[PDB]
Amino acid sequence: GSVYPKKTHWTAEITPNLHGTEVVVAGWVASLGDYGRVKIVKVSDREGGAAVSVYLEYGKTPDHLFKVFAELSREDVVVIKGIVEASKAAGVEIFPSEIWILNKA
Amino acid sequence: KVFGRCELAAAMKRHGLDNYRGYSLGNWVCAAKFESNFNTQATNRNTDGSTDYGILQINSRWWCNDGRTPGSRNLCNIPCSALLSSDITASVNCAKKIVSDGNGMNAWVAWRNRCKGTDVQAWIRGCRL
Repeated sequence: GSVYPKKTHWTAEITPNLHGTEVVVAGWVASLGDYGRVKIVKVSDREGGAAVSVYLEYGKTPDHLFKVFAELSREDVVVIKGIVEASKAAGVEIFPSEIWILNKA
Repeated sequence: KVFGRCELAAAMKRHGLDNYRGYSLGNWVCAAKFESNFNTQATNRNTDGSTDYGILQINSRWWCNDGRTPGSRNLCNIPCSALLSSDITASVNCAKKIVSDGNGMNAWVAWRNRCKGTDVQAWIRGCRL
């Protein structure tokens, strides 16, 4: 049986030196971006704090996660599990395996 | 129209893309290379019913209107067919909005996958600008 995971990291703890680490973040949707093949949800857990980027990319991100993305609104309360990926530009983002909506705004 | 590399670099500089939102000219040339292969007429249908249009492959869900995409927002306030002209004005204007949306050039998957973190200035090296 499925159960939403326990938060492992505050959004401010998501740093480039966590590249390759599986994390669970929890908070609210700060913003949404839909550019077609790339979609981005930003999650915050403090006011005036980080807004960590969670990216979805067609052909790489599981298609069921795009269905969850379509349900998302700003201020929704979410739990996201994924792998931290440090920016190639060298700042940080999350490649999700799970997106849970705990409540809609 | 299929632009050559340095031809596009000059056009993009003229249209004010160099350092727009902190992105040097090479980023934009590299993005166009891997999004459209420098082809202004490039169009590609996605599985979600949306289509990507032109030199910078702008998507029909949020950004341009192609009259066939459900949930069209048309934030660039432009027909998608206008993004297929040999003149890049319309694509540049819409690209400027897209890159200002809060995620910088991460809006372009080809830029993320082929340009981001590489020596992008190589794409404008040797060009008369």
